[PDB]
Amino acid sequence: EVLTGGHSVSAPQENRIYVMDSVFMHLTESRVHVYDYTNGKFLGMVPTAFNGHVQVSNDGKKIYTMTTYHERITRGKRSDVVEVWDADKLTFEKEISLPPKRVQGLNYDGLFRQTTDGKFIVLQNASPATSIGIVDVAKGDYVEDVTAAAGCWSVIPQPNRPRSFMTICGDGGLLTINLGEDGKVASQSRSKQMFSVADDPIFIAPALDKDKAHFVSYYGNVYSADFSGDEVKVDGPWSLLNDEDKAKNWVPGGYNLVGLHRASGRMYVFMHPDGKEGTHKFPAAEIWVMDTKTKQRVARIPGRDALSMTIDQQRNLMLTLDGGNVNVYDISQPEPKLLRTIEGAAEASLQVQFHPVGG
Amino acid sequence: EVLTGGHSVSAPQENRIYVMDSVFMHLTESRVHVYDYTNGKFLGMVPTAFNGHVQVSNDGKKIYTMTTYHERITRGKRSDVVEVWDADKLTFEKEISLPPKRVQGLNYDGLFRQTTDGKFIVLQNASPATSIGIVDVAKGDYVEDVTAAAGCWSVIPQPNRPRSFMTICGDGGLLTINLGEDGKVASQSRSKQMFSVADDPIFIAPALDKDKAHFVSYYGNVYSADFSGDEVKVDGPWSLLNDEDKAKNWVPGGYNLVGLHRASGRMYVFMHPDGKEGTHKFPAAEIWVMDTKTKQRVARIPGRDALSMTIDQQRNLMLTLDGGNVNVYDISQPEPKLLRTIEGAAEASLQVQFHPVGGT
Amino acid sequence: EVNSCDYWRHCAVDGFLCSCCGGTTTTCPPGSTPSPISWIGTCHNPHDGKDYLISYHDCCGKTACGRCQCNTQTRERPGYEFFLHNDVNWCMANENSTFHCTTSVLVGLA
Amino acid sequence: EVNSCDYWRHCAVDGFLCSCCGGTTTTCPPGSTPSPISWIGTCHNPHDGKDYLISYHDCCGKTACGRCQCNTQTRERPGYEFFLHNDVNWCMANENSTFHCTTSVLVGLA
Ligand SMILES: NCc1ccccc1
Ligand SMILES: NCc1ccccc1
Repeated sequence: EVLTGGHSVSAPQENRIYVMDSVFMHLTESRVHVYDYTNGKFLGMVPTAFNGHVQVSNDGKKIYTMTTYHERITRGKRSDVVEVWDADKLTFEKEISLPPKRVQGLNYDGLFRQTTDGKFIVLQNASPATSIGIVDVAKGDYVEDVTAAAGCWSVIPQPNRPRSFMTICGDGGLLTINLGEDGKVASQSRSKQMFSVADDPIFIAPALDKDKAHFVSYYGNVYSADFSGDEVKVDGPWSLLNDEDKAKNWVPGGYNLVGLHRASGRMYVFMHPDGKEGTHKFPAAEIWVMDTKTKQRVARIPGRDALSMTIDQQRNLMLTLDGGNVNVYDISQPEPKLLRTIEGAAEASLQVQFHPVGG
Repeated sequence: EVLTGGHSVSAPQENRIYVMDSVFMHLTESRVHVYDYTNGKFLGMVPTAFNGHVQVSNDGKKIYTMTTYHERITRGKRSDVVEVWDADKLTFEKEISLPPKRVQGLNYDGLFRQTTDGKFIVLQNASPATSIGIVDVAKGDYVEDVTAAAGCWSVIPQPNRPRSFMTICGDGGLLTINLGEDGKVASQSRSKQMFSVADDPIFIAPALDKDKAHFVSYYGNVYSADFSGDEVKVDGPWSLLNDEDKAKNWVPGGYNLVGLHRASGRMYVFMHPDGKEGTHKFPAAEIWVMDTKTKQRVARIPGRDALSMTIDQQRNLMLTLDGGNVNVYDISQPEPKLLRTIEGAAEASLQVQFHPVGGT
Repeated sequence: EVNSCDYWRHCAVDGFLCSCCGGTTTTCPPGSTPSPISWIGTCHNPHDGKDYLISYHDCCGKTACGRCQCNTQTRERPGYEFFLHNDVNWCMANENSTFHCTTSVLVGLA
Repeated sequence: EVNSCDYWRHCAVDGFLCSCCGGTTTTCPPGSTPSPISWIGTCHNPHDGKDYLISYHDCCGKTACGRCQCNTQTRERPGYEFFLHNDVNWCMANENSTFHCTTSVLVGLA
């Protein structure tokens, strides 16, 4: 027998999910674990050094990571980078230099995103002054630094435009940035105030439709941003809660805590009872399934202590994640059906993502 | 209130031990954990990147680490280094560049040592060809590559000479290297064959006296190298085992698995029953205490699944370590007495060491 | 008492308590460097019945301490209220941003 | 099984089985590089009753797989019989020496 390398991932792209393991106890050795959701098989991994972030290219061909190095890890010169990796070979291809201010923090989706057309990576900076950085993937260059986003946080791509995204600002409104084909800001706009920052803070995680996004609040309200036109129209609140729910102090909690099934308008939210100040990152007692058209709950199932989720539109799937284990649900019908649990997928993960299949 | 840094370790040096945590599950973030052995308090730590090794300077002032960096961890140019850290401030002082062949492997004491006079660090290389590297600490230089030690492994300092050490070779003998004041090889000699590599392989960990070293074998024999005279005199085997021991197939097992209490001549050894091919790294069912003069066992106590140990001659102590927990023993009398266990001292450690006290 | 996550002044710690890491509530363990910036918490002191502002500075430049991990969230808010937010590394602007442990520094009355 | 430490070919593995890591017993997981050097084990095949030489090549250049850790020591010897020794990183001479997982490659009859 002869040992060989150079092999590709053994399962098709459509089976693959990406569990971003922060390895917080040893955060300099964070990594992405690649799994087959159909059978729980471990397929491979990508090392991501200190507090890596990850996404897969919208065309499915590449994995992008964002990380920080130092010459001697705990001393020496800093290098913040985006790396491009081949998706099938799980090999490093290209390093893209960033200014030394990429966000270091827990793995919310909105810290490391891309334009709908896949041509630009859009990432959150904090120095601690905030701005949004734009990376031209084809050129392998950092091309724009959106200082207009100072005092805002996180990136919500608009799926109905090729190079547009929104961010949540300290005024309780949204800033929309439209990039040109060079990755430089082509235009921008600011919405009216959507929520009260002080009185009803929202979770940053969007329940994202093709032309609108919904947000849930610490107190269980729902806000919306409709971007079917060039100007974003905002509304809310409506409550997730009926009177019975209020009696037991149900509120949302988690990290990447919501999701939207676009074909049905169903919104999925992690909830727990006995909510009070300081419980907004508690594990889910339940998942609630909301009809966003009627603004009413349709179903509720056990939460399995999950903290983060993600949705695959075309296969009608939801993954949930409790930090270590990934649950796979069929959401083709209003009540999610649990298909399997992948145990020990990570030591400390708050983010799982599907391989894109939409092109 | 105001947050401040620049502080020194809170407990005095004589209270300190160093638990080398490989963190094998995340081997690029190995580190040294500093503990107070008297009360189990965590005192601080030194980061040691990929598969760090550690020792304390003989004079007790500095911590030496050895590690490997790459520019991008899993890609880019390699830098193998020794680092000098201040012991009381646990701060980095100096990097000494090594050629990119320092031994990467589990933390046996003999892979990273120093001459008795403290002037030179003596480390094992493997490229995979083996050689011994010499570092001049004061100068911050890599002084020479002892390629004469090809086919040998590990470093056993001779405590009765300022800059001499031995290594165990594939011929079943010992090579002795004597350095000049510049750290270069001044002379060398080879012993007669001490043990059969095929029929009675020894564990590399010495039970080290001032002028001799004892070694235990896979089958429970003991060998000796005496370096009191001009050249090394070797002998053995004698058996650790009586008839009852043999009938139950007791043999040694572990990693840093032996120690010598020099004032008494007591040797400490991890043992387990039902020994056979493949059990030489099994956790200790017991610790046996042997009198090396009478060649008799004088005590046997539960092993607490220990794998590695170390002895302090100055306070008459033995530490043992099971991978995660450190047991502290009083060995001032033939039967060791367990004082305490420090739980959760490491995730994956096979080496603990005391901060040196005295020892001139 | 101070090494517990429910010690009153640790009400918005996301990290390892420095007091378990060879430091104290207001001092970095040896060889780790204080952050000049921090997230801020408002914590109730149940012993005098008053609310205090606590500044959660990190100690930086050494790898994760690993001891006394807490994830408490009283009055913590998302990144659009950035200095109330604890899911970011407050070592981010240090010479070395590697996160070691978190301190809980009393600033004064809220 | 092959993912068990008790599988006959794995008799001198100190490491993570590559077959649990997106590879197989004789292929590195994607993006990890085979070592040209290895330690060697002599393992008994209980099916045909014959002893075989197994070459334990590491896969390198990625961080620790973490799955299917084994520490089996049949016929393993210390570093003075260097190529029979498994307490060293057999990735030591690769372009990147970071250890990912261990393969168990059948060489032939002992
Ligand atoms: N809140 C401390 C921390 C450190 C690193 C990443 C996230 C959070
Ligand atoms: N092949 C066993 C191994 C790998 C890395 C480090 C030590 C030992």
